[PDB]
Amino acid sequence: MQNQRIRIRLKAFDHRLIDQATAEIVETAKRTGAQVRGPIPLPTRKERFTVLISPHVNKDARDQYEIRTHLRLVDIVEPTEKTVDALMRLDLAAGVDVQISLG
Amino acid sequence: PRRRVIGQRKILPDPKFGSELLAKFVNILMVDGKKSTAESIVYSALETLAQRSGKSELEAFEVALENVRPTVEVKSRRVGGSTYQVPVEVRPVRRNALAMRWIVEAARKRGDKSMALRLANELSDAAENKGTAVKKREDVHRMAEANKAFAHYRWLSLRSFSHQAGASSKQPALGYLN
Amino acid sequence: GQKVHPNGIRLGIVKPWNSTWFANTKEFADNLDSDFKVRQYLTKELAKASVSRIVIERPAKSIRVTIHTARPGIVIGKKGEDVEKLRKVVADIAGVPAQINIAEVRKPELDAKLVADSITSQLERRVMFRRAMKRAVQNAMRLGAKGIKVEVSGRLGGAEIARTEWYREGRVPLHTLRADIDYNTSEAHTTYGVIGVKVWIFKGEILGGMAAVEQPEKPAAQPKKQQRKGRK
Amino acid sequence: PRSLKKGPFIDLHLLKKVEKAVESGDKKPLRTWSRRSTIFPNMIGLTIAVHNGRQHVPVFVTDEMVGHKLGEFAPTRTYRGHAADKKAKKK
Amino acid sequence: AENQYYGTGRRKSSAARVFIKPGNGKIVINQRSLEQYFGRETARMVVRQPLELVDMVEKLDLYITVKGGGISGQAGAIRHGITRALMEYDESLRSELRKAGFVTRDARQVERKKVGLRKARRRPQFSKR
Amino acid sequence: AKQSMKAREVKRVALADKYFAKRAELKAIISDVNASDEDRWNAVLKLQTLPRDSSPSRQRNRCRQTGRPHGFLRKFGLSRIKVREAAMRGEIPGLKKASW
RNA sequence: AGAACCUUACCUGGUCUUGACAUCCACGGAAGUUUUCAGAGAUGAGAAUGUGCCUUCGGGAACCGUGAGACAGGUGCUGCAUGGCUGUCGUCAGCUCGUGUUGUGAAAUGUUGGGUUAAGUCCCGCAACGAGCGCAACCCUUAUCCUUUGUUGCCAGCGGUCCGGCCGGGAACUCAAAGGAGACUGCCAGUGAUAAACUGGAGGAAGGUGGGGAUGACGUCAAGUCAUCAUGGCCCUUACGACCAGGGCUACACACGUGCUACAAUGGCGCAUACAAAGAGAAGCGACCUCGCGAGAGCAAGCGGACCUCAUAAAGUGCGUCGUAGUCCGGAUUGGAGUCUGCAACUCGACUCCAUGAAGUCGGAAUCGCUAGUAAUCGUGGAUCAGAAUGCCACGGUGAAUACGU
Repeated sequence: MQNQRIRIRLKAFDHRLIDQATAEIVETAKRTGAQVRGPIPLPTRKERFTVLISPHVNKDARDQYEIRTHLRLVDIVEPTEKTVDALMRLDLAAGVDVQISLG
Repeated sequence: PRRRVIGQRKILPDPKFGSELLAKFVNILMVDGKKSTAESIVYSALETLAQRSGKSELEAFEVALENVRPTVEVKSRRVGGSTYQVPVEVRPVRRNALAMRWIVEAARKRGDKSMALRLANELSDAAENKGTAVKKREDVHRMAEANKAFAHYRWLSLRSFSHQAGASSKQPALGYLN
Repeated sequence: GQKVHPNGIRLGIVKPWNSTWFANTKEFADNLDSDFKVRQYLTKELAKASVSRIVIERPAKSIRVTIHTARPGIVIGKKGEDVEKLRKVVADIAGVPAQINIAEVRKPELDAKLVADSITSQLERRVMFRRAMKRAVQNAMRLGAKGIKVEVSGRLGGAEIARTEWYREGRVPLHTLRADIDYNTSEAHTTYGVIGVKVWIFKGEILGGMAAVEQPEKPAAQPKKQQRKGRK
Repeated sequence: PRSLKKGPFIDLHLLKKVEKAVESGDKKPLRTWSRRSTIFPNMIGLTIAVHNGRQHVPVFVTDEMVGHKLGEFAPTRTYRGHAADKKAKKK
Repeated sequence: AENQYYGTGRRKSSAARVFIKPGNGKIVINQRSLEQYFGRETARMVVRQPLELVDMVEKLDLYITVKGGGISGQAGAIRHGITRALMEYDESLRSELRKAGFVTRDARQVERKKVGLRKARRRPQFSKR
Repeated sequence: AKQSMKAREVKRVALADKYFAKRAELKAIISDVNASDEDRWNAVLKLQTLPRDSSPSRQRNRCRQTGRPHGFLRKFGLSRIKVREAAMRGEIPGLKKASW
């Protein structure tokens, strides 16, 4: 199997927003470089919460809230520096935070 | 009550022999959800039975399931100042299961040094109609011949019946005006 | 007094959230509490305008306020000193420098908080309420929408008993997941204490004001998409 | 079992009380809030009045009680016996 | 006609991948022997159970890949993957196997642990008075 | 609700930095197994009494908005009731009612 | 939702009153940080680092100590004085708006009937006409399955090879996140007043709004919160405020509600043996490491989590072994030692582990959820999270009797 050269990771709470933001980065990479791949789905995280539904008592009725978190990876097999230059330059989003740092 | 007709599950042949009549037996042999043990108890019992008579491993199991089978049941549905009992002839799915329950109900008290032996002894016995659940049969049919007396809030039901194209006589059965 | 809150299950599809930003778990509380402080202290300044929603958004190295209004000019004030003062304090609260835009104004007469300020004014001002509930309803159905519910409480006329009253007319769905649909519960004070109106208004069962993204994954991005399938 | 883990405790509060107390050998009972504090050689022969939350209770400090805390000699909770239910209070 | 016909072997949200071909009667499980995958397990007579049922021990060569589930269960899916894969020796093959249940996926689907309840349906117990 | 537990918390965070910073690493150095016949000397561990309110064991924080104790949730900086008021109106990003 | 102090309301002990926290003034100090000593700690006194901001260059704010006011502060009282919010009935299967007509009117009618259902769903029909609410639906999710990606994913075949995608390489294959597809009593047959619909047929994973969730009428019950918070009436404001500490609900004569696990052999003992899902790890966890019976210790590559780790998932299987004797089940207690988070483990904290070893053999009165991925049962992770889960939330293992009949 392959070894990970570099990690670009996209983190969002809205599922349609991330699918669109990776597809546009992927477009920018084929237009501004030569060595791209189609976006890896990567498994989604979900945090579980429980709270009351009344101010006081009523044990039976309760409430459950969810918050979902979506992860896309792209995994461009080689970004040209000119690809990385366009990525960080055309950023403007709020539903997603794009990560270009490595670790 | 109940608006429309509602269905029943269907058991799909077990993973270690390929029988529906065995996959339903192992389902009542289950204690603490553990059918995958109840399988291990059936096949280890069945093989001990198989030394006792070699013509089939299922010999003494298959005839137990005919001989201790109740054919009749007694039902209960309170009326006012009275509880009563009202007999019904029982449907085959519960004829079969009562007998499966009773073979295993008797086995878990047999005290033998392995459960595969406990279940194998009570089957060799209930096959010949000598065992523990011949009595369980006997009682359940006695009640069904004895309780033919009773009807559901009877004194008014007996006119209500006679005009609903019922008989001039007390019907000893559930949920009818009698 | 029943039901899980009617707009709350709608928050994942065709209704926007009231705030949209992301912080990677450990800083999510620090960002949520600042997102509250900008809500609380900024609206204090625009007290004299009329406003339907407040929408706070955080890109890298920036905080963007969207505000939704009864008219476009109402927040700007004389010669932009006012809107700079708003941005001044959004920059002071937030760990970043600030942008503010006024949105496009669309159905401001049928919007959740602006229709309910119009109705709460009658009870606030201690008018007889002999005809009010009907004139509220007459004007919502005369300016638009497809159905309305109003429920008014806070001891109408000054009462020393619990005293509620209500009005529904047209179509008002409650267990619907699709389209935005506008609900507001007002809180307001008068001489005898706090009064409040619960207002559902229903504009349409299909609304395009938030809609799913233009493409699926499969047609989007690069023309030559197939892999080498090994061969480093 | 439970322990005092690994570090050194002399307690700040008994260090400063004890230093002035030792100089006379002994003086009138030392007004103590320190129920956290263990019993020590430096404290042998002092009379330590131990706040229980309601009032100070005198603990006489002596060699046989050094495996112990001040808060063990001084009580907290009340036990209703079952010869017959407790009719009366104890202070 | 294809190099190996393939079955998807669905039982209880676990998938038995099963590549069937003509050969000499052999079984391969996760690229190793039976003693390796199903070490001291009843699971070895499980996987033999669909091969006896249609009388094909000495005619299928097999390559088997399986993930998830409990071990007696992984085999129980392979018991469905072996009959899944078989469909085309004859036109009625799939009709008769579907009537016996050995193509048919376990149509029951998970129920989520529910809000306000101690399980999926388990409501609190109270005598409260 | 009450102001006194919230006041306690407000006064505590300045006493965490002031008392606690200099004692931060001090448990591993002076006490535990690294203090085998090194340090383990009484005179620098009588000085953790000043940090006694400032102690990691009272760094329980509770709600950040009000300082109000009990039933807290660190991820919002809120609690059951105060999470619910903001979820109801959509004031929290990505947070909605659950179905699957 | 994680009770030594904190938390904590309660109670007592020290100590001040603009006061924990904001603006404003008066006076010393910059705040921030480090430090000796008295004092329980609060607090106070002195010390050294720094001497910022503005400037009527006095002096002040900022923030801290002191002081006074305007004022801040109140789990302060009242839930027939309230607002905001939610619970009951009940998935009852009904309730209402607009309008006419019949009666003098309160009010009926529709909202009632026949047939049918999850349904005010649908065929028929009368003064009910027109229409909305609950339900029905869109909706998310799941299941195959259509579809694109092809990694930290996969691997019929091929290579190093323990046969692990770790890697040369390979796309038959799940598989992951996303567009979602399919199922409508629409087809065909039987039944049913044409009929909704129930059942049967057939392909498909699945025929009966496919499984699961979302999902809750007007609203009485004067149900409950002034303790999320809004808040009038309305009281203290040297306090129904505040710093600091200790003590408590975790008490003991007991009963009771709940959950757990057990009372066996379906198991447990020893040895050998197998595969999870989902999520957590940015303040944090963490392979190898050397020490340690373990817990843990102290070092640390590494990480961003489909790569590494929590985690050995357990129950279940193999073999040999056990007989009602509270044991070969069950293993609680307690002595004792090692370890941990913290000035500080005593009542009231955690963990490992050695030795001995009880109650309990399914339990009176009482007493509840369930229609099937349910119920039952087994383990896991997470939310919370100083230190502590039997609980809650979700997940996967293994997975039940029957629903005639009103």
